[PDB]
Amino acid sequence: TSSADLTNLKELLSLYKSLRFSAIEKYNSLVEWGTSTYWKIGVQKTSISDYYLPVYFGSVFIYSKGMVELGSGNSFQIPDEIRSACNKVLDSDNGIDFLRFVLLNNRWIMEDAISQSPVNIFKLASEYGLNIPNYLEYSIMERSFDDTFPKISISYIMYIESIKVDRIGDNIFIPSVITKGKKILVKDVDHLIRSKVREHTFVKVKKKNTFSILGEVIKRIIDTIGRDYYVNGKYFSKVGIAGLKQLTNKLDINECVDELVDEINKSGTVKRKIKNQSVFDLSRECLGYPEADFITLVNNMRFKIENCKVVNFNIENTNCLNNPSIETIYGNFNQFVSIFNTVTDVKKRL
Amino acid sequence: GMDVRCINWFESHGENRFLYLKSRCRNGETVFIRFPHYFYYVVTDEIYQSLSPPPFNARPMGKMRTIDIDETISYNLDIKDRKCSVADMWLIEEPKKRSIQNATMDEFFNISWFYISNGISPDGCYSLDEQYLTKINNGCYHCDDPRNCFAKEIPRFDIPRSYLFLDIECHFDKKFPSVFINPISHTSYCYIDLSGKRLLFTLINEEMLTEQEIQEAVDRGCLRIQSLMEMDYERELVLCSEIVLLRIAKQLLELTFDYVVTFNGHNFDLRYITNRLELLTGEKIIFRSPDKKEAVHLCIYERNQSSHKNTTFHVNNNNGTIFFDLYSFIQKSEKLDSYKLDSISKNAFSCMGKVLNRGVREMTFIGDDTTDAKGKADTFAKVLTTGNYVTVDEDIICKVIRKDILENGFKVVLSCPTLPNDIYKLSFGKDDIDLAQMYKDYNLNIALDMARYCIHDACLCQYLWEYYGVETKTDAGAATYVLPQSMVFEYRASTIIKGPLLKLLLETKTILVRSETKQKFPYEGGKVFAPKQKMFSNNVLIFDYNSLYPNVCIFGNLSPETLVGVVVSTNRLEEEINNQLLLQKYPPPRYITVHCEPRLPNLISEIAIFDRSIEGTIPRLLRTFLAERARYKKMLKQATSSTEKAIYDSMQYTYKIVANSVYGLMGFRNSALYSYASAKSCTSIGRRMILYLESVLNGAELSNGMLRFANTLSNPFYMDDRDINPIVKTSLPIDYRFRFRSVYGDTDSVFTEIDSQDVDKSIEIAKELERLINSRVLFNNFKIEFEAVYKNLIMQSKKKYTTMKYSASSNSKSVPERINKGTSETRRDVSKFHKNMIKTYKTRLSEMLSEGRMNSNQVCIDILRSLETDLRSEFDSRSSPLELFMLSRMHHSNYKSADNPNMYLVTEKNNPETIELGERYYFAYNVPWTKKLVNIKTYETIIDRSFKLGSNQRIFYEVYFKRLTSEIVNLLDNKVLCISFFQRMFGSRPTFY
Amino acid sequence: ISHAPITYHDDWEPVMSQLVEFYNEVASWLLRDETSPIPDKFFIQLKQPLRNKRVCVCGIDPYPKDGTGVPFESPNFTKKSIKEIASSISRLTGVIDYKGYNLNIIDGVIPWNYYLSCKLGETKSHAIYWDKISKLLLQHITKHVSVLYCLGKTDFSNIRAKLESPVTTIVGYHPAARDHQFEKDRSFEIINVLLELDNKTPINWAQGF
DNA sequence: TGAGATTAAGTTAT
DNA sequence: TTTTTTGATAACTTAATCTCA
Ligand SMILES: [Ca+2]
Ligand SMILES: [Ca+2]
Ligand SMILES: [Ca+2]
Repeated sequence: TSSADLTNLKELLSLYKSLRFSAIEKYNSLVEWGTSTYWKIGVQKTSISDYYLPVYFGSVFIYSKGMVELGSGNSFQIPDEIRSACNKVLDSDNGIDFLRFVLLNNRWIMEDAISQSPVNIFKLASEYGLNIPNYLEYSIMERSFDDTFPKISISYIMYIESIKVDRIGDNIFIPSVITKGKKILVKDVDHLIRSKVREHTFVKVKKKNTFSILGEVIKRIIDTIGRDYYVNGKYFSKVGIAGLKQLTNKLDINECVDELVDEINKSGTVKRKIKNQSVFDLSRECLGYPEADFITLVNNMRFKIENCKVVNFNIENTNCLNNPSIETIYGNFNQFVSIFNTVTDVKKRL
Repeated sequence: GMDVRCINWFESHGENRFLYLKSRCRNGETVFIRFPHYFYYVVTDEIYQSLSPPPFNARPMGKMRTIDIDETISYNLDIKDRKCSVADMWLIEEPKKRSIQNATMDEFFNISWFYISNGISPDGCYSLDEQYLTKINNGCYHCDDPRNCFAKEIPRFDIPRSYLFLDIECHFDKKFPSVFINPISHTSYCYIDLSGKRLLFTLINEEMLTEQEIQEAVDRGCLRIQSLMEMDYERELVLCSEIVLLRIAKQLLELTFDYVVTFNGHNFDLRYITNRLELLTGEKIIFRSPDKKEAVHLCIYERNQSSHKNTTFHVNNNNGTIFFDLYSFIQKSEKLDSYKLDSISKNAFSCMGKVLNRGVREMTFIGDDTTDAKGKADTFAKVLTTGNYVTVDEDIICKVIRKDILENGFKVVLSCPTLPNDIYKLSFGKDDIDLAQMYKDYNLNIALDMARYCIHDACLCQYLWEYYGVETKTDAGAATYVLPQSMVFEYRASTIIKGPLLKLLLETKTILVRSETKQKFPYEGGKVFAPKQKMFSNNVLIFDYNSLYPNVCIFGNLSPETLVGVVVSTNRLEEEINNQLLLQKYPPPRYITVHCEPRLPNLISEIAIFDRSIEGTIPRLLRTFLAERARYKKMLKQATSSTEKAIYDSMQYTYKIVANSVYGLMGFRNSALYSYASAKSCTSIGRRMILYLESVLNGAELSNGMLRFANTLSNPFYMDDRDINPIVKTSLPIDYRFRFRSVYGDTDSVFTEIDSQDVDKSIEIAKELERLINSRVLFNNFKIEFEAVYKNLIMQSKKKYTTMKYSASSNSKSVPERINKGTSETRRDVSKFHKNMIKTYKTRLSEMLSEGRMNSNQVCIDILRSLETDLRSEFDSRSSPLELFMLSRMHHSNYKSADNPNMYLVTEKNNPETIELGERYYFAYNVPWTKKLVNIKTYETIIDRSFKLGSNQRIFYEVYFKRLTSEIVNLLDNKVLCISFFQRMFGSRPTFY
Repeated sequence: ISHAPITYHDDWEPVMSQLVEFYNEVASWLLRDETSPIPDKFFIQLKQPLRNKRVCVCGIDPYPKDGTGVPFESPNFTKKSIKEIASSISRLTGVIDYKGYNLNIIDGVIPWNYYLSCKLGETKSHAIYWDKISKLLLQHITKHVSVLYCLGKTDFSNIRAKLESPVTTIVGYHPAARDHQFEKDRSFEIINVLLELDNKTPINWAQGF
């Protein structure tokens, strides 16, 4: 009818095609408007489009709108808004589709992207310098090219002995198992969770160039791997008893009662971050507790919060204790409540 | 024109647009007034001061306050205050449509703007000042400003209203009559001119009658006019031609009638007359404008109203006449299956008659205040003045051989075949007349009989007009809705509130600009409570709230401008903190906090806050509606003349209707009163109120002379100012020992079962319980009333139940009524020989279980004996009563291939006779003792609706027997023969939930 | 046919059988009186299947005495309605070839007339002569179409009643209007993208001239 | 070898 | 030949679905 309706229909058409990369929630409401004004429309109310350069081994995600995973609906947060810091390659340079970022040991890397031609994608990668997949424009071709991170292949255009967990970052411990003296690429816990491998047992694992790769089981995993090594997502994490050190490390500020407040006030960006997010969310991010498990644990509890401070937490439903991750997290809940109290006091003082 | 009373309002859709006014003086003359009409805009001083034309006309509207009403989720306690702008918006009139940038105070069409800018009640009488009035034509007095011309208003007066109750009888050869091939036969008019001179006309078309018949009629005292000018208005029968009849019809219609009334008229009658007139003569009904400037060439337009989760035909004349149709109005009020002329007459005209004399066929009846209460006898006599067919005992219809109305009743002499007893039910039901066969062989005697039938049809339209009080209804609608009289029965609840809402806004000087993307969440939660058990056999007391939803809407001030914020939480580590913040920052008796169900799935708690400081638009609109209904319903208790029903009887009904839809409008998305949080809070508080009432009467003991309520008496929302003592000081007789158990509760109704069985004790107990509940249980404006004593309560389902209604007046020996709330009896789904059997079985079980045995099982054996008498014998079709087998099933619209998948429903063939979307339908679907179950819904379609069926057939039978047995086994408990009930015939086992 | 003596096509097969019966009731009187279109613009737009004209335009006024049958077909450009449509098309695109704009010669667009015949200077008057035929005639178009172009605004308000099946349709302001409220915003390209929403090729309104 | 759980929707009642 | 449309849900009812085959 009017220009607004034309714009609405154009954007409906635009988001209809780019639905597997999510917008999809608002897409249903878009169909609702169309089914009324025109009495019907041509449409009805989480993986890469088929399409398809070595694979940067890790956790792969795709983003095109402005980060969902092809394997499942895994859209998590990003450090310091890297996606917006890189502007929008999709909008600025049309032709590329579902730009792919791979995370490897808390380091974000970009793998090969599908366009047009790969030349413009490589030029954009050079312009916005994060990393490069390779320069092709399993022990040959890709073996000649060297990099600090493992790479195997997209295209070109054994016996274990014991268990030893590694360490990457702050309270982050990637899984690792030693074979008959190499580390098996089992950094993804779910693959280890879905396939529990007993130690000192032959396992069907294949090595291409550098390394090899393939509730009751979760109890065995939590008991064997250092006891107090819970699941914080794709990796493991220890209890990590700490006070202001973790708060300073996460906020990227100098270690410091009034000293911390003065340090926060000195940096405007950190002050905005503090007064731009809820206390619970930032505390959970600082301690690295998984969002899914911690929400369930909190919902299944009977806190006695007074004056925005937890006094004596307790558990009510024992069923949630079936998951070993919640058991370990509930064990270190005192650290979380202390850090939450400290954060609330700091924000009240500010 | 000195003092003249307004009759209709309208406007001219010409090159220059004028808003007219038709009025009647104290004499019998029509006075027309004309005014200029403009589009109205209330933009601010900064949008119209900068435009190509200067202000053509402006008014000092005043400093208007605009509040932005919006709802936004807040995962915190930081809520920004509502932005209010006080400015100097000017009331601007422009004779042409301009697209202004501001566009404030929208969603008002054109007319309420005029009515409130100037100030006019669309129904009423005014002293039209001659200072401004100019004789622009013959009788049309046009003046410029409609503002000071109506400075003084006076009480209304009984004008000599003019009525044209017209009904035409056509040739129904085999299908529905059409304007192209079916000639008109028997146009009848109940012409009531401006002299109190009722004139009944039954003009027969002479192209069908022969010379002998018309000569005999003339000898009997009839006419054979050949021109329009020679017709006599004082006669009672005419034998005119088709073209002359159409010319007479055009002359009558073009006249400045106050009302032209029909039944199925706009769709059929008036359209038929018009289309026939232009088809035969070539003349067109030119409704001259009041100032004689615009010719309309009458054409009836169709208006469609459909709900996302109805076609009405209307007149387009612009001369002040209020052309009306009764079919559409009838299919708008209450809820009943009577949607046909004969059915409505049967349901409306009834009385009791005593057989004072018998005979071979003549059974004289008598009707007066002795047999019936009052009024119905007089109405029966009035219909009998032209009626000649009366239905007795619901199945016998006899032609009235002789009639005589002496002073207050009738002396009808029927053709009954020596009926037994002494007292019978005399009602104007349908007639044994076969219209198609009557028109098949058309002779003089049949012509006179059809003339009697058609004049009775016109007078019956008049009698339905008087019974429904349609003129009162139209006047009340005009007065309430601030609308022209021609538009009172074609606007739904969304637009009918705009007038009063606009008046309220202009009195309060608020615009309430609504920004885009306010709310989109689906709906609010609800709950239904199951009863305790399926058998009571004791007295059950019914308590009902007084318009609970409007009452809570005014209690909580649930308005979008009073909405502060919806604080929502996703976990419990923050829910406690923000809950404490809400409790400590918002004092209770200025902000109401409602724990509505969370709007988003990932939320566990949602609290909506409403500011009860300044009254909102909804709590003031419905308050005004309630006050108006209360004030306009007490006048009928004081008025003794015809005004008691002529004026002061439909105002309260219309105000009740408008108050009973405010809550529904408050949740409707694109409405002027939409507020999602308000609907959520209203529903939540209603559920809290029903829970509070139920769990205070669940186990209340009437020990000695006091009642101990179940739980404490505390306000379910905040800390009110009521006592919490559950014991009361009721004044029942001290020798009482009863226990109350709260069994069932609907939105505003609560049932409590009692140990007693006699009616009088239950009535007194319930009355004093009701008088104690409002004093102690309820608070503020929440009032309750005792409906009736429901003994023999049987909760057939969660909501469906059958009882024996006993009001606060019907004590013991008073004849009871089986008033129910959704059981088989009230629901239309049931059919013939289904309600009587279950009625008898339930009545037997009443005294079977009142004494108390818990082991008597003879009910099943007695039911088997009663059913086996006719269960096998009914298998012969024997002309089964099709007239009462079906249900409220209409020609449905939403379907894929067939609604309720079947053979030819919705899709269907030969269904001409009154078949369309929205019409209640009656129809029917050598192998006796049918075997197995074959999903018995075989022949379900929409075909020609008749009242006859074949015979000598052994067709299978429907859910009658199975449902009777299912209800019976729901009443009882033993399933010893449950399989054997239908294993031989169908094969199944009752659910017995 | 009894009045004005069909050559039914395979496309309009389930329509003509009831169409003749509906027509015969009116043809006894409408045909006798003179009408603005020639007594031929009744079944001319029936030949050939309608399996590719997925955009159908309908109008209620079959022009004054200089009628043409299908709407917007007069090769004179003097028509007020045709001139404004062509001006809007030129504004949107900018084609200089002017030989008479018409919405009929398109590989995927068919023009339709709401009322097949109307009298000289008598618009909106034939709300009863063609009322029954119109519903059945529009039913077949509704059965298979992508979008329907209705112009007339409140003139075409009563269209859901004649809409037997749910389809995509748009009701636009007529070129006459009241304050020339047609060139301000028409949003024609919506239909040009509507076919895209139904996985159908968009139609540029410049094919054939 | 009868016992159940949404459809497929309506279907009446505050 | 010109301004105009409509209240959300909660549930009992019959429906075959079909295979144990
Ligand atoms: Ca009639
Ligand atoms: Ca009639
Ligand atoms: Ca009530």
